[PDB]
Formats: sequence, C-alpha cells, structure tokens
Amino acid sequence: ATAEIKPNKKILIELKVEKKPMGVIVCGGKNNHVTTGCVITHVYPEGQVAADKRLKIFDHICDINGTPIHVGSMTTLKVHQLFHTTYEKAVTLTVFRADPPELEKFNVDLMKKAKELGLSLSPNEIGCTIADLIQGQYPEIDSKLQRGDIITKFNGDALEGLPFQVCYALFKGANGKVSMEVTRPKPTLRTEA
Amino acid sequence: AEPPLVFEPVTLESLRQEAGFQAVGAAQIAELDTLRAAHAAERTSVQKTQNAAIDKLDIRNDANIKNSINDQTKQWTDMIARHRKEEWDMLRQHVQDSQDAMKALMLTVQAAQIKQLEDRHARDIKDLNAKQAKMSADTAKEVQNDKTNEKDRRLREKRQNNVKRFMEEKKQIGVKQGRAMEKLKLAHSKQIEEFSTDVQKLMDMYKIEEEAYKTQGKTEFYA
Repeated sequence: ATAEIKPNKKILIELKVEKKPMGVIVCGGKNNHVTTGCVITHVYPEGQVAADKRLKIFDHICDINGTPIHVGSMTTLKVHQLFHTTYEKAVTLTVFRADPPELEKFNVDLMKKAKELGLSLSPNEIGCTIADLIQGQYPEIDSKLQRGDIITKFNGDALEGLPFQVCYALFKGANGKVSMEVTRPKPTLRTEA
Repeated sequence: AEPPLVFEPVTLESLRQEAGFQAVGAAQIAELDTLRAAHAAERTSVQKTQNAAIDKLDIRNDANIKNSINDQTKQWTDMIARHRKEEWDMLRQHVQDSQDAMKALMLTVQAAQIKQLEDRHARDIKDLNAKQAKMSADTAKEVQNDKTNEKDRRLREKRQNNVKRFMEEKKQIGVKQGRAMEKLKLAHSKQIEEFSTDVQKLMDMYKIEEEAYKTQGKTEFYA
C-alpha cells in the first residue's frame, strides 16, 4: 500500500483520507497555463496531504483513485475538483517527483496604484503560492498569474520559507513599482486520454 | 447530407447556452452580480481600513504588532467565510430551482436530435427507392433492346430476381439505421448520467471547499 516515493520514479501510494479535505493547491487543465500534467504547488498543514507527510511541492500527480490525471482533456475546474471531492478510504495515487524537479522560472513586473493587488497568498517553503486571484483589477496578473503560480520574490525580496507576518507586511507596503519572480511547473507529460 | 450526421453532445455547459434556459439563467446571473456587487463593496471597504492602518508600523518584525496584523488576518478571513457561504448558498439554491427544468431541456434537445436523425434516415430510404426505381426502369428498357410476347419470360424472371435484391437492400439498411438509432440513444443515456453526476460533484466540491476553508484561511492573507 504505502511506499517510499523516490524521485524520478512513479510510486503508487495509498493515502488515508476518510471524507477529509486534502488541502492542496494544484495546477492543471486545458484552459490552464500548466498543460503538461497535474502538479502540487502548495500543501496545507491542516489538510490530509500534509497529514500524510509524503507530498512536497512540485510532485506530478499522474493518477488519482484509479483515474489517470490528464490535464489536456479536462478543464481547470475539473482537475481542481479531483482534490476537492469526498473520499471514504485511502485514495490510490501514482505520484512522480523529480530531482531536479521539472520547472520553468519566469518573472513579472508592474506598478502599483491606490486599488489593492487582488492576490491571496499562502506562504510555503518555496515561496507564496497564489490561493485566489481577482479578475478585473491590474490586468497583468490576469494574463500571467494563476491560482497555483508561486511567487518567490517581491520588491527584490525572496519569500522562501518566511514567517506569515513578514510576508503580509511587505506585500502590504505597495506604494510604487513591483517585481515578482514566479515559478510555474512545466513537467514532462506522462499520461494519455 | 452526404456524410452521416454528427451531433454535438448535450452537456451542462451546452444547456446554459440554449435558448430556453435564457429567461431563467439571466435572472440567476443577475442575482449573483448584485450579491457580488454587495461583496465587492465590502472587501473594498475592509481593504481601505486595513491598508490605512498597516501604514502605521521598520523591518524588526518581532514586536507586538504580530498580534495586531494577525488580528487583521483573522477578521478579514472571518468576513470572507461569510462572503463565500452566502455565495455557495445562492449557487446551490440556483441548482435546486433550475434542476428539474434543465433535465427537461436535455430530454427535449436530445429528442430534437432523434427527429433530425429520423428525418435523415427517411431521406436515405427515399434515395434507395429512387435508385431502385431507376433500376426497374433500366431492366424494362434493356428488355426492349434485346430480342430472342415470346421474350417476356426473361423480364418477369428479372423482376423476380430484383425484388429479392430490393427486399434485401431494405432489410440491411434498416439494420444499419436501427444501429445508428440505438447508438445515438445510448449517447443520450450517458449524457443524462454525466449531467446528474457533474452536478453532484459540484455540490460536493462546495461542501469540501467550505469545510477546508475554516483551517485554511488562517494560512492566507490578502494583498
């Protein structure tokens, strides 16, 4: 059932859920920026995924309860719904972590006005993963950022494994130019419709 | 047409865009935008106050301002829980009101496809009959060409041999048409299945989004 999940190898795990929220932010979908698979970008501590203590960030979920996770034939809402559905027992997943983990690193910039930013951030060990993005304000993020896109820098300040209070403060500062370094997963495709 | 009809599948997304659902879906969408207008004003108001107070209080980040900013990161998340509960409440309500009517539209749209195919099948039969009528004419005209009342035995025998060819063609095309009909109808049965389950998954997802948020919004702040 439960395995070791060594990187760069597909390991089939059996994770006990029992109607409990998994608490993960995933990216995937045909209408999504991540079109090459489903990848965890954030794990919440109160959820069952952190309760499993086996899934770090940038792990490609290829299968989920005997269901191959192909992002090409599913909308982003359908992939997100997989992780936000009730499950009675241990869920069977095929997970593919890598060393080095496959990822593309790009950058973003803009100027701020006062109009808030419209991003709900959840600090991670990697950065600050976007949990909710408001459309209709500051259109640049609308065409570049998404729920699941992790922010690793702000005003030149890295957000790697930082306390909650510090990230809140420096994001609250605004008042001018802005610059964020982002990381999006571009994994090797590993399924078929 | 020349190729067989290919029907677009009847999904939940396709129904929203149908003509009958419009009088209902517009009113539902209208309710959401007003309530979202109510929500949008309130976060704007809460953002003004929070962003106006945080300007007061440096890079020490060890002071007694930690309980103050997580006071903000507490009250704002409590408000957002209230917002999203109001939203999910309305969405589920919209599903209950429209639920029976949407089942009805899918049945009616699918019925339309059945009639479309039925008509297509009717034209195919008329086409076969035309081909066969010309066949009968070609056999009579050819009997007038050759010679051997003394030669009428071969034409009647050709007629006995064509009715058999005709009766078989009608038999086999009906078989093909009936399979097309059965396949189409099965498509519809699966559509009704995936419609019902997608709605069930939606509601469940709301339940689990709602539940997970209580221990998650504490780990989130708004920028």
